[PDB]
Amino acid sequence: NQIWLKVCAASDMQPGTIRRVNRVGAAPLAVYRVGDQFYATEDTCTHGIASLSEGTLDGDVIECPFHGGAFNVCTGMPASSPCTVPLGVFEVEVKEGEVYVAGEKKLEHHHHH
Ligand code: FES
Ligand code: NA
Repeated sequence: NQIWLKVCAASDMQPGTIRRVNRVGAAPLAVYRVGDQFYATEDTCTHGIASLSEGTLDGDVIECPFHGGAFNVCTGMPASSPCTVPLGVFEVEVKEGEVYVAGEKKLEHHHHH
């Protein structure tokens, strides 16, 4: 909502490509161009800690490079074994021809007694 991370020009991403987005002190994101639409998840495969931005898109499915598990990039839901834990999904907006991913940070929670 408030936090947006500038990735690159929309024209800098060919369809079927992934860009990794690093966040100082937080988990990296993967931004995917599927044809003419943009999606984002956590970059880190929930199964065995691989970088999904080093994988292969097959339409709207990201194939993990380590064990060939896979996720739907739109839903974050597992699409191939051995993946069982869904990815966090992040909103992506193109603003003035530039790709931004939501920082979906400001997750804030106090000590309960
Ligand atoms: S690390 Fe991704 S499928 Fe195992
Ligand atoms: Na495939």
